[PDB]
Amino acid sequence: QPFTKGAYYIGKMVWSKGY
Repeated sequence: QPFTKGAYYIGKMVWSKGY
């Protein structure tokens, strides 16, 4: 159940110039 693996990618999606 690799659910933590998603916390690595999204971790940057929050600061990927989204605001």
